[PDB]
Amino acid sequence: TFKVGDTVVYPHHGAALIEAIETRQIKGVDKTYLVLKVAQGDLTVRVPADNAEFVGVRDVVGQDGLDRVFEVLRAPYAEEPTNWSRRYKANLEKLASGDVIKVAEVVRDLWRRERERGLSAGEKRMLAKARQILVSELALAENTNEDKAEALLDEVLA
Amino acid sequence: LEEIFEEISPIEDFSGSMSLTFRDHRFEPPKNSIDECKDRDFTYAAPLFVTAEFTNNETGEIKSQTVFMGDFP
Amino acid sequence: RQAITRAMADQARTIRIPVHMVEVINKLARVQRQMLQDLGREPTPEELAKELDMTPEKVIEVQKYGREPISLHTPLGEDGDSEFGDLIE
Amino acid sequence: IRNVGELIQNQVRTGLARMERVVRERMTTQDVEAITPQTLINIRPVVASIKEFFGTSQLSQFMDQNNPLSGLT
Repeated sequence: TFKVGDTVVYPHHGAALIEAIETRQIKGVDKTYLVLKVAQGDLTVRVPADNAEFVGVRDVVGQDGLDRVFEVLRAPYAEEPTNWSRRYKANLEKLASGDVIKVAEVVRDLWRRERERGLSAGEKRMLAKARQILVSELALAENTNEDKAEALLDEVLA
Repeated sequence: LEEIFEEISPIEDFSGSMSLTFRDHRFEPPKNSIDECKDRDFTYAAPLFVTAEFTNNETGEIKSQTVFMGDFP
Repeated sequence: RQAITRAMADQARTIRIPVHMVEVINKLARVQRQMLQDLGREPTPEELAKELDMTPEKVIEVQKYGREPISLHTPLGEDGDSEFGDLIE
Repeated sequence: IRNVGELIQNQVRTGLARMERVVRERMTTQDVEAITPQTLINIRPVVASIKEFFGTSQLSQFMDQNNPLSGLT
């Protein structure tokens, strides 16, 4: 399932590359740890392969992902509750869910809201974080350059 | 400083889930010389880093990272 | 939380600050702390002005308004009788 | 005698204890899988304690430079 040198998407950190497989022993049990890293925060993540699906790791989605996130990005008739508190409570939950379709919907609706009137400066931090993690997810999926990854999305979100 | 970093043991919450460990401390050369600090109303200090790793037992997930602890005079 | 932070805005400071100015100054303080822990250095006021979408003059005015008075009865040192209030004309 | 190393170590210990209280309060009101070592710890108490030691303290004294003998003394 998991090999060396491959790219894996980790929640709240985006795409990452695996360095090696670690065989550290805990209580006399040889767990199959794997170590991975990103270029954003300069951190190393060690996850055993047995509970990898439980913690929420996920591989690189092929050609079946960009088309579905584009068609849910272009999906009209999206509505939000009138009170901003319910939508505010929903969006970070959708971000923490880690689904690509959910984060694409959140960034599309939020970008539309910022375009129409302009929300605030506080929400700019989370829009920026979501755009960063989404462009990092799509950058290593299509194997494109990061500047090309952020450039290609500029003509499709309108 | 290694004694005082190792004095802070990896702590546990009420469930005993998390732990954070400050393994190694290190220093970088100061960005301002001593005459620069004396002339331009600064404090002669060097940045202090420590390598902190975050380990969760339930997920088996380790987050090793370097955090800047301040300009130590 | 609403009532506690409202009373903190209206009662904690001796020179009273309106609630909108209190939330402005504490938002500026928290984003400045976030930039300090990210960049590892004191952020320049211009970068804070762009990231807060406000003018730099507004930013320095906010930093000016975010102070705390010092008591007139603070002793200078070894002598207890010589007060801070007796050094100012 | 508490030398300079032990005094600054005690001040750093007070700052780190305040940081540990802050991080405990942070982790009691934070969800797992959203915690990063760059985030849950705050270096503000440590730098505040160090700066409050080096100024307005009876031990960190303004050095007198009347002559080399006064400096050594």
